Amino acid sequence: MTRGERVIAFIERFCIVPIGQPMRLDPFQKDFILAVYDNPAGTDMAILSIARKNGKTGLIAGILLAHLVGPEAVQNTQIVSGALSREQAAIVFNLAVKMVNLNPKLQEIVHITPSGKKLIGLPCNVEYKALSAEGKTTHGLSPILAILDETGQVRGPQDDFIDAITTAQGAHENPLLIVISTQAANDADLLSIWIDDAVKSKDPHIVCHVYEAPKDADISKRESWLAANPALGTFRSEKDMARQAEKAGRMPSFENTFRNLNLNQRVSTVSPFISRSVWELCGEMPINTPRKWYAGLDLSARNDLTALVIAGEADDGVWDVFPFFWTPQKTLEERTKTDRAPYDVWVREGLLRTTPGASVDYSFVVADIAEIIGDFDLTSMAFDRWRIDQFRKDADAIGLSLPLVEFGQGFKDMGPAVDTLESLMLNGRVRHGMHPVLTMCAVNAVVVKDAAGNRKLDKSKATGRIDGMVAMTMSVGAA
Ligand SMILES: [Br-]
Ligand SMILES: [Br-]
Ligand SMILES: [Br-]
Ligand SMILES: [Br-]
Ligand SMILES: [Br-]
Ligand SMILES: [Br-]
Ligand SMILES: [Br-]
Ligand SMILES: [Br-]
Ligand SMILES: [Br-]
Ligand SMILES: [Br-]
Ligand SMILES: [Br-]
Ligand SMILES: [Br-]
Ligand SMILES: [Br-]
Ligand SMILES: [Br-]
Ligand SMILES: [Br-]
Ligand SMILES: [Br-]
Ligand SMILES: [Br-]
Repeated sequence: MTRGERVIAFIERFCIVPIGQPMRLDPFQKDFILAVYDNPAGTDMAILSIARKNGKTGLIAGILLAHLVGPEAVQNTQIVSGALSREQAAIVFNLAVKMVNLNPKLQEIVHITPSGKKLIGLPCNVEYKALSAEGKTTHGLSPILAILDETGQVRGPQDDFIDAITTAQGAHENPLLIVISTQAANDADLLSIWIDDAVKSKDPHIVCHVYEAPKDADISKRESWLAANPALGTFRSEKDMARQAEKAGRMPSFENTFRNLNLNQRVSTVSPFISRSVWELCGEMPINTPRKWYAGLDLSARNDLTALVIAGEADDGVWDVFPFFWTPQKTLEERTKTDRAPYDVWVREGLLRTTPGASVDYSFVVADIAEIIGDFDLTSMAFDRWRIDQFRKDADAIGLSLPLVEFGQGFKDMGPAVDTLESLMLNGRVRHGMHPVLTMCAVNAVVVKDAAGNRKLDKSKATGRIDGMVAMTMSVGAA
């Protein structure tokens, strides 16, 4: 009998639905459990993505209890569930408590703490805590198992709460992270990045079962509903799906909610930024003649590739673009191989610049910029709105005054700048001199478009670096 088959057996033997009947897992739930636990390579992370109301809470509770007192229970450990809100943490906790108190065989080996959200599986001394990003940071945190609940609600590419849990698991040799969530609405959101990385890499240590209706599928058809709702008829009401599908049809402002929540689709779109052929048509060398010069600086990727772009409109219609790049010296040989880009050759050829260490040293970047801006009277320099004072202080510290203007890295501020840049490329109004590094960034660039029509470049969607294009977008955007 397999490890996964034991979890299933445990859930179906000891877990009772709250009403009355013993829990019977659907094939999609079983197949997910089998894939996680009977992975011969070992599973580090497991993602199951399904539409709303397909039995998430029950499955989370079942798996927790298998680890609390069932066949996965191991001595003196902690297990956690993590959600964004108190409410969500209570829902999972309350369902687990009800399961514990509906079966005397579970009831008789679990102690519940009279404050907080904490269960102890007594036989193996397993502590279970229900956590949320809302409310107090708990002191003792070191989970061998963490189930993240509805992580698709995270809007950034990062979240402090998720990272705290992730970091805490790092104390153990081979911990398990399980994510059960409806997809994020946007391709740039944390869960979308996790799913995409798993799907593109086919990493043997990652399981990723995603149930979604295809993009072009008819929202009123049952086969579209089944594709996103694998529990259609058992846990998920088909009557309710039919009502929500009709509402989506009659209310266009509800369609995106229906698509995300009930068809498990992302509502954003993704495409390449530019073809090499179109890019190459703007590759005549740039000139430096007096004008309003605008700068865009992207230092964000401190371990990979930093970029400054100075650009400005000539007396003809055309924009001349001068890019400068910084990269860490220690990790140059490693990254050349990792990224499959000739960074070594470019540094040697004076087209890429280094900073000592594994990180990009701000001190060395501002020193070069001072030499660079000797040839440019800048009107503005666009920079991350959240890190502008820290860079302004470090620039001022070396005697270098820069006309810094705040520039958002999200969809609202990038949207118009991407549209402007695209429009200039399309009518041949750029001279970039086929700079190899910028060209690499252009060709790697992917653009995510949100539901409101705002476009931005995505470093996670792209294979290889794109940081020159972010700086070029900001540079254009600053006018
Ligand atoms: Br089975
Ligand atoms: Br819902
Ligand atoms: Br749900
Ligand atoms: Br066992
Ligand atoms: Br355990
Ligand atoms: Br509840
Ligand atoms: Br909580
Ligand atoms: Br916490
Ligand atoms: Br939820
Ligand atoms: Br990959
Ligand atoms: Br339902
Ligand atoms: Br798409
Ligand atoms: Br200046
Ligand atoms: Br200045
Ligand atoms: Br923004
Ligand atoms: Br334009
Ligand atoms: Br969106």
